[PDB]
Amino acid sequence: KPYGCEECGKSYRLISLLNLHKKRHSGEARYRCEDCGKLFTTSGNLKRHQLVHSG
Ligand SMILES: [Zn+2]
Ligand SMILES: [Zn+2]
Repeated sequence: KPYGCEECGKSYRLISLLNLHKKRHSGEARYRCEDCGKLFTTSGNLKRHQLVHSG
């Protein structure tokens, strides 16, 4: 199933593929939003984004 970037709209074959695509945009992919699966290199950037799901 085409796994595409919600952000830029490129579909990948694998999740890890798109995961590395998502990693590519931020350099590296550390944390993810435990809800929507957005990768943040900063847990605080993440946190603020986590708080929009529970804020
Ligand atoms: Zn992207
Ligand atoms: Zn999120």
